[PDB]
Amino acid sequence: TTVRDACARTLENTARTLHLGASGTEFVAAFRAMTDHWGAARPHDLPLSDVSPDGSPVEYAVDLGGLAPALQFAMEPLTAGVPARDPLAARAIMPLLAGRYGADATRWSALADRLLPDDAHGPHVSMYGAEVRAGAPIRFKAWFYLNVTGPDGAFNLLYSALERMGTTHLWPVVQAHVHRAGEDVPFLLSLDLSDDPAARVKVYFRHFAADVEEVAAVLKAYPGFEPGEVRAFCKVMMGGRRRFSDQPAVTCVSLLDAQTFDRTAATLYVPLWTYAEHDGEVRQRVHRTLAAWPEALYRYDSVLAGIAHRGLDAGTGIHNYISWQPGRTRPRMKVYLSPEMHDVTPPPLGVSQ
Ligand SMILES: N[C@@H](Cc1c[nH]c2ccccc12)C(=O)O
Repeated sequence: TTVRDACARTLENTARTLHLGASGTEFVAAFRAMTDHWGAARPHDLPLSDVSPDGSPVEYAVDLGGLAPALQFAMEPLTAGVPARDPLAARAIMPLLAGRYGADATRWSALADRLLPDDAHGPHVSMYGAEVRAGAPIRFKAWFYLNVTGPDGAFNLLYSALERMGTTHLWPVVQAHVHRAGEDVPFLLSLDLSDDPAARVKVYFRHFAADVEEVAAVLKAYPGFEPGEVRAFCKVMMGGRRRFSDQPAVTCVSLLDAQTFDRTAATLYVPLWTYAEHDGEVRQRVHRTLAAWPEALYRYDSVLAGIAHRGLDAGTGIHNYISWQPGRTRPRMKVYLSPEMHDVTPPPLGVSQ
């Protein structure tokens, strides 16, 4: 079975489980269009991907709280038998989306010569993805790697991206997000490939060797990130650990000209495959953190069952991340899951890194 056919089946089943209706059908078609370029590749025919830590080139993400269900995937453009840092596939997928779906390429085009270079220093140069909510149009996204000119270039490359978008006046937002210089580091730049006012430019940061208190101190700048609640969530999802000792915590911030009190300015991502014995333990932690919301846990259990393909206690690697954002009355959480086309229990930073 090709990678594209196997993941399309899982994605369609997940959409059906979520009752996405016709929106789900269109979403599967978009996934197939974006992964056509993988060709006839089976899993071993593609280079190891950064998308999931086991090297799988797809990640599924499910909103757990939303009244209307909302499904997302991320993937890596890859050429069968070519190293992942080769930029051909990433350069081809933007015009594909622009032409087939009207996706906005104007920010992408302002950046692509710098962020998708011929000879990238890092092993990966892009991810792309899509998100759909029932009854609403699909929204596409691109992620660029801020290490493509070398790890020590991440801030300079980000700043140069703001130069090209005319948004250097937003640098103070980046600067303020860094609390521990050298350990709070930007590593991805994401573009919503839409031309409307809701479209966001987001910077993702790693927080290396961070205590839960330091992660909460980063996030308290943003509306609704009460530090006590952030610390408690991290601790539950870490099984009581207080420090991100190997795999870094991740945050992202939207770069905006003003505060936004819909509480969409920032997100917390807790990595799940290095701080537990196996995915059964992770599932128990999810049941603990979402105890107050049985509808969310029923949705989570159902989606996990459609994506896992072995006993949860065999190792880690099915759960990649859980994300957390404050809401009006309750937190907004999503789970990020791997199809595990390769080996159980990936190492910190993933097999490709
Ligand atoms: N797997 C990569 C990229 C990635 C995929 N999904 C993510 C969600 C959040 C942060 C990063 C990612 C990483 O952990 O860095």
